[PDB]
Amino acid sequence: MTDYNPNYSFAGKTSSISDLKEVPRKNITLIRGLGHGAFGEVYEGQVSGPSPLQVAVKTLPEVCSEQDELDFLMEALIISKFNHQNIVRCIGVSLQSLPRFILLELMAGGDLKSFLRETRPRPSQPSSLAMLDLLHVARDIACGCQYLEENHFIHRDIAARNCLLTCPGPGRVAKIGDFGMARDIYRAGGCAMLPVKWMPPEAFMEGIFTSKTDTWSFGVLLWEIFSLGYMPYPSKSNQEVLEFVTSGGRMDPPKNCPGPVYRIMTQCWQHQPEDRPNFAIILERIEYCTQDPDVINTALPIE
Ligand SMILES: Cc1cc(-c2cc(NC(=O)c3ccc(CN4CCN(C)CC4)cc3)[nH]n2)ccc1N
Repeated sequence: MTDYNPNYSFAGKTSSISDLKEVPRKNITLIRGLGHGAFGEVYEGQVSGPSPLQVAVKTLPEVCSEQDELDFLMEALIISKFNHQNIVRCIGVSLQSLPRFILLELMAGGDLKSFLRETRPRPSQPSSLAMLDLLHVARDIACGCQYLEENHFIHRDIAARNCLLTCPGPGRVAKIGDFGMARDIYRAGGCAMLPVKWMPPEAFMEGIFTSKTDTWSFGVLLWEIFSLGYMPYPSKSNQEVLEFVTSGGRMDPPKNCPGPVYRIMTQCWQHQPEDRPNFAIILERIEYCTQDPDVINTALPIE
């Protein structure tokens, strides 16, 4: 990490490893493993100087290559330089002890896909979620995407699995947490691991990426949200989706999805990038849906 010592640039400023805030290892205590390993080897932790700071701790297995090490460092740099409420904060790092740690804002609600799946309405918990909850999650992530767009950062992998919630209950805030794809790109894995079902046509055809490619992905995220955590294009394979979407195919509305919300999805999925909304427009249309009583009084389906 010191032998290659990569620099990272965001918003015109250049940073290096030496700019990360090193937290002494003795101040860090691991409490428990977290989640099913979506975001990697992640633990709930405590940082103290009492009233200790609660954190997520991402670890780097010591049995990783020197390039995994570099990926890890770059991931830390990227997330440390963001400054927005809908992007997970980086508390600091602990790189001078092994295994290496990145310290992250603790998102007690877990990842958005799992949350949607586990908090689906069911006969026992009839009103676990409401349409307004979903629109608020959508707004939250759109707000983070707008921040990235304004700072000319293309995320390349906007998807529910890469978003997290602060807490499970009312008052939850959704945030973008994973930046691995953008990391891999900034440092450039294989064809079968690409997020095909979240990618626009010109991503395949020409490999051209812009903020309008995040707009497309956000449309798919909206479908994930309002379907309550379903896999996009259910029962289609990656190559089937690639051929479907290229030929103009689009997903049907999620069950009970209000028309005004589905129309945001279809606008996000315009074949021509220039016909897709930027995230300021997406935010406007989400807000409009939020104001519409017929939208927010639509009942979600029961599982
Ligand atoms: C690498 C990385 C990790 C994180 C991160 C992860 C967490 N949190 C959890 O992984 C978690 C999982 C599962 C639960 C448990 N469930 C139980 C019931 N659920 C309905 C909700 C939460 C809680 C937290 N906070 N921050 C953020 C950014 C980055 N780059």
